[PDB]
Amino acid sequence: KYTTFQGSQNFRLRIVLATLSGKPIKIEKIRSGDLNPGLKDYEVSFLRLIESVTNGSVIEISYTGTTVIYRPGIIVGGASTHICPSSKPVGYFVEPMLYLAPFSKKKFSILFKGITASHNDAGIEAIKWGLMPVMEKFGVRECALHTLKRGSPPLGGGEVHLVVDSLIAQPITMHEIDRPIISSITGVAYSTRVSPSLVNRMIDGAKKVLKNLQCEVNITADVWRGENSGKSPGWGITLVAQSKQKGWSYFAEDIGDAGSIPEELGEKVACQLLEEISKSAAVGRNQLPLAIVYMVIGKEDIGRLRINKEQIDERFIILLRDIKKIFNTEVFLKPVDEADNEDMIATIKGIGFTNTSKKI
Amino acid sequence: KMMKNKRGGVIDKR
Amino acid sequence: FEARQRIEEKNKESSDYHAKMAHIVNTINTEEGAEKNKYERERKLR
Amino acid sequence: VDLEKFVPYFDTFEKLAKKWKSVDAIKERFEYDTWYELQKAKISKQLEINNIEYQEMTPEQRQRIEGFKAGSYVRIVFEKVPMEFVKNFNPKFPIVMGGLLPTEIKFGIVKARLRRHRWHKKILKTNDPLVLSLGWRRFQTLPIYTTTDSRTRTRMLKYTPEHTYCNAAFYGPLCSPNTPFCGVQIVANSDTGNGFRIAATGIVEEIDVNIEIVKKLKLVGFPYKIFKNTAFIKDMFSSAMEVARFEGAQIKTVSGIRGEIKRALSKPEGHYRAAFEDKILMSDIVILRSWYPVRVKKFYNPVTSLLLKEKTEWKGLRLTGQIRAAMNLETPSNPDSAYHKIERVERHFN
Amino acid sequence: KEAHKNAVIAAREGKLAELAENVSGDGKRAINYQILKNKGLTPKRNKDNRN
Amino acid sequence: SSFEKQQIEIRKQIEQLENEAVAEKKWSLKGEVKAKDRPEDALLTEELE
Amino acid sequence: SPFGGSSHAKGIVLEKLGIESKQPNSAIRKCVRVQLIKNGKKVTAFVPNDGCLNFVDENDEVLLAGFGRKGKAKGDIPGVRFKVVKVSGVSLLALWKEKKEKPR
Amino acid sequence: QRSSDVNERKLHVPMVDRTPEDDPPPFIVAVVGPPGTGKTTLIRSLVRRMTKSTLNDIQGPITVVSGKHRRLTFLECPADDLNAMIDIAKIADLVLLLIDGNFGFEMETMEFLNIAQHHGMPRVLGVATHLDLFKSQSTLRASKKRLKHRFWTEVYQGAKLFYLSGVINGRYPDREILNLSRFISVMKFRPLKWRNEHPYMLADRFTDLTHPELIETQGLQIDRKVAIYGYLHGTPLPSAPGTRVHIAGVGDFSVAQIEKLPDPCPTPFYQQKLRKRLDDKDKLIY
Amino acid sequence: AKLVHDVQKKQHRERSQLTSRSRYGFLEKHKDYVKRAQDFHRKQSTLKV
RNA sequence: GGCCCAUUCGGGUCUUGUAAUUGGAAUGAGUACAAUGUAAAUACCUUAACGAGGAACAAUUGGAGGGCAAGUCUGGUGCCAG
Ligand SMILES: Nc1nc2c(ncn2[C@@H]2O[C@H](COP(=O)(O)OP(=O)(O)OP(=O)(O)O)[C@@H](O)[C@H]2O)c(=O)[nH]1
Ligand SMILES: [Mg+2]
Ligand SMILES: [Mg+2]
Ligand SMILES: [Mg+2]
Ligand SMILES: [Mg+2]
Repeated sequence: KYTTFQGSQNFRLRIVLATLSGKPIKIEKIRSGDLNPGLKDYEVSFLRLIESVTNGSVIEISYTGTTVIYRPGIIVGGASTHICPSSKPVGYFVEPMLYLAPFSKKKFSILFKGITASHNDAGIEAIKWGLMPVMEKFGVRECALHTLKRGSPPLGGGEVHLVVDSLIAQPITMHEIDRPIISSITGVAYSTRVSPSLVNRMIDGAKKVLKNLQCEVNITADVWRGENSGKSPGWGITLVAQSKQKGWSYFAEDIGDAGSIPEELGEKVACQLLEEISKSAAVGRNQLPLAIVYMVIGKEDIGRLRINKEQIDERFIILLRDIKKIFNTEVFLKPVDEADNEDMIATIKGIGFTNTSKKI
Repeated sequence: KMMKNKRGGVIDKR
Repeated sequence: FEARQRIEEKNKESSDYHAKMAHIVNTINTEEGAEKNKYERERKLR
Repeated sequence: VDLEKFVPYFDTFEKLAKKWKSVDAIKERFEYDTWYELQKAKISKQLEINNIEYQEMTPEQRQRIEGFKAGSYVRIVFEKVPMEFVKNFNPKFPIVMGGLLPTEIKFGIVKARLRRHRWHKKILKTNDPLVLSLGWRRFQTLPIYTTTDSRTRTRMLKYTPEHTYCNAAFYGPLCSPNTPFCGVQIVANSDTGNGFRIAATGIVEEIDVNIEIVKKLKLVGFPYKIFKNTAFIKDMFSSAMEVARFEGAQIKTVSGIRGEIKRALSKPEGHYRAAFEDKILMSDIVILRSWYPVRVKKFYNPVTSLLLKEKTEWKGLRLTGQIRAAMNLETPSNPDSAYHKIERVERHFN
Repeated sequence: KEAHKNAVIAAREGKLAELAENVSGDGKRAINYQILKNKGLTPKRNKDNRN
Repeated sequence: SSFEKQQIEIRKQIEQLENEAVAEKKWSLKGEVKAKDRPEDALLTEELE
Repeated sequence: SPFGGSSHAKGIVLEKLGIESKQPNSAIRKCVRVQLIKNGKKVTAFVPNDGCLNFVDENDEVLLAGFGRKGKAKGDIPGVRFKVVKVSGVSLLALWKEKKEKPR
Repeated sequence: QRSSDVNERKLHVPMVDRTPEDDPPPFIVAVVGPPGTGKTTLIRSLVRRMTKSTLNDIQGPITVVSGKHRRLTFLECPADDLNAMIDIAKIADLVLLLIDGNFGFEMETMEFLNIAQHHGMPRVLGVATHLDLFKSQSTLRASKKRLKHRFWTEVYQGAKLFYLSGVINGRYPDREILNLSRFISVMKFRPLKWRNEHPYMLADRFTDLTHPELIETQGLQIDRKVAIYGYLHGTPLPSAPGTRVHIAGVGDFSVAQIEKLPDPCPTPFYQQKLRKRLDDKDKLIY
Repeated sequence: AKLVHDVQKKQHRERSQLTSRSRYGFLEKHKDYVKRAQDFHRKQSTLKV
């Protein structure tokens, strides 16, 4: 029958995992006790996005909206446009599509319209410089996220184009048992519908914290001005620590609210980047879920990924339990032989997933 | 042109 | 209205196909022809 | 707490700022001969890692991850097995057990490249039952043979080409593309005869949930009043409403003279006015080329030989020729469609 | 009309019976000439080339 | 038995398909249709291309 | 020598480039991309005709031989120096003439 | 320039072989031929040489230890069934193709080769029988030459085709069977793409575990619980139950339970591990 | 004829006028039409002169 | 009517063509009775009977040209060109 789940927790992942495995699922008791029960508008919008890239999929939403039945179809893709509700940014919808795009019949060319940033969801630069590089390591050679128009909250008005030209049979087996060496720090400090001085003030604040480092700091200033600046003022900064030895990246990002000091935000994000680097062994806590899933759907071989103790949190545990419920795959953790650090090696056997939607 | 090559569909009974 | 859309779609599809076929022919002639001319010169050198 | 919040939890800004005033905690971070041998090194290297990692884990941990490795002697228990299997059990006939990948579970349209076997006497017909053997499974389906028409559309063919491949679409369990298969029309011994039984051979090219096969539908009309380029055509349509839908459509004669549907005539219903590039004759026939969708029949009849008592007399849906003979029906035939010798008188003009 | 229909069906039945006559009484099925020599698809050749 | 129940359903499905092969084709399936050959006003509903 | 001293070269079929070309039996339709196993270099080869294109499928072992053009043709694609003579160890001409079946 | 050409023949498409490094399963040897060509007499003769025990009645798979690291499973293909012909063709590592030398090639023999070629060609040996029915050595030689050359068209040129003269006490000549056992030993089996991607097993024994009272209170029509035993081949089978699996000629079922049992026919290179010929005690039959 | 089977070079037979239209005459084909057009243009050319 | 030469126009020569019907002869491969041969046996040599019209008792390989549809695709300065 249906593999059952409880609550809205990990809605996107469960829908994504079912699509990759092809196993029908049931998600019930979604916000049963709330004054407004059931799915939110952005969750129904996300389901519509899933159908636009798949064929043959059956999605049934209960009369009260508290239960969802999903019988996945084959991933197809193609060209489409998706209007993101203001409740969530484009990144909330672009993020799950990264799990499905490389394994599609036709190339993913999706135009996302709506707010392009938020405090809780992935930013444009997080996807471009933080997640897409991870995909490139797994064998997704050609993937791009083109920014046409930036839209800051609350009125949004942005436009971004996801293009994943690479279609692959399955991700390459990962083998990283070392702690990457950071060679330099880069980033993008952006602003929309405000003066250029704000962007230069954020970079100053981040440079204050990062100047003590022994590596180069080069933060770009992407000031958006004119018709392509959206409908609301906004600014933000994203800092990416790069390891050119093997092309690995650690990033932190945040946006500015009304009444906030641009200098303070630059200090915070640069200060959060160092915290992220402290907690990381091979990938960031924010890049970890994407890597683990790709290793699960790899070839039937033992891939190895090094992780820190700080990365093993509630989110890491719930992710693994959901994977086992769908894929029956167990992540095996072993200590590293070093005493300088307390890292562990996460070893996962791939299920032998293959892109069967693509014509040969 | 959207309906031409589709077999599934979200069945919203709310 | 339907006639207008079909004609415009067909013209767009034809233009894309002709560009695509030209590109694959031109790239093959340029890259493979370079290797062909290169090897032939070595044979002449021998 | 949850993965929907992409950003991870962070401590308060001032606490991190004090923590990262000093960065010393994180300052630590900052030949094979032939290409064939290079690849063979890579597979062997990956196989070695599997064995090393497996050796590390405990036997129970090994069995939990890798599963039962090949060479293992195992007992597998099944439930809800048909009683005919236990009763009509013959040890001579083998029992083959095959694991299924996730694609194999799904049912849908299979698009394949297929040809009639060179030693098979007769060509195959569309919507004519064929027993296929995809993967571990054998079943009977109704395939539709199609052609691309110079890579423009999926047009329905009537029969397989005599001596070449053609695209075939049939409904059944999905399989990974590039999976070969073979087809047979008959499996019962009673009907074997003396001919070769392997009817078709093919390779699966694509899997999908729908297909858009289409068939050429020509609308035929005749002229009844001609004026140089302009002509009035009849019998193409039944009412002036139908003509209005097709105004501006391309039409041509058997001679190849191209024209257009200009306007519908008020009297009589169904007649219309057309303009041709040249004057047409009364003996000409005007044809409008149009395309009509064709649907794959969803028929699935797995070959359950073992369940039967005989195990060699399994019979499913019969061929169209056999059905006609059983019901004593003549093969449908159209006198117009028959070909005849054509003798041409010498053409002279005034 | 019925008389013609019987003639057509009767003609078909005889042809099918004539095909069955080719089937050998013995159980063994022997490969026909096509399978044995396996000449495949060849052009048409003149008999003068035979000698 | 369950197997026998499936066979009865399949035998029903086979009987339907056998008739359809025998039955005359729909006017659209026939190539070179004419106004008399098909029903009146069919093309209004068919939505051809 | 084009194959590094050999008269023929083994290869792996990667893709059929001209599969989408509308004109049948075109020069482009007969082009398949092949990766030489000896050195991994990717090259382009001709198939004798589109009928033979059916036998060739992705990831199949193919033996290549030089393609000689006695004189210029109208539609030829100069640069293609190779033709496929065997696929999976069976001659394409034998398959094309229905004297053999491709073993998989 | 032979050196360049010779090195070319060594090159193939790189592929992954999933065969276990230790304790591999017995090779499945399918004895395929028309009715009455001598399938049963050949299996009995081979088993007696390999085991020194004669089996009066043969039914279903028979596993023997033919070498210190090699084990063989013999399966007789019902000559009258095409459905059985198909499903053995999908699993057989080696096929002993029986041909009646007196009669020649038959439809079933040619049908199996075409099925085998399209689903992945296994190792094929031709074994010609009924050669004692010939009266003249002149015509015997011509028939042997013709039969070999047609066989070389279906299977790569130079493929081995054996010759068996007559049957004595329901057995082929002892030396000839010795040579056949020899060429089976020197065989090298290459991977097949379909066999290396799916798990499969040939059932050695079949058992009904339904409680007899249940058959009585509800009747024979009740569905049955069965247990199937055999060696696993191909990719590893996942340990957890619920794995979907198809039984040829039956349908698709889910694995209710699975467990590993001690090997009934252990190879003796394993046991000694726990230039030297096989000990007579080591050769076993199951 | 290189790399072409004789089956490919098979004659495609010519269809004839419908019996319902047998009174009007012979169904012209492209070759027949070419004879009309050429003759007409030859006459119209001289008349213009 | 066939054939030969000739860029061009044309020129040179005569028993030729059948994608027609028909007759009786010959014999080899094969199917094979024997003897000889040899320690015995195979083989060789010798030798009765049967053994051809699709002589289906059914050798190949390669090359050069065509022609056909109510067919398909592409580009245009109608009916064309590819
Ligand atoms: N003269 C002769 N008889 C043989 C030979 N091989 C088998 N036979 C005979 O053929 C008959 C059938 O033998 P089987 O072993 O049963 O053959 P089979 O393949 O098992 O036949 P089925 O199981 O009935 O399908 C027996 O009488 C054998 O003596 C041979 O080389 N020469
Ligand atoms: Mg037997
Ligand atoms: Mg030969
Ligand atoms: Mg004569
Ligand atoms: Mg000969």
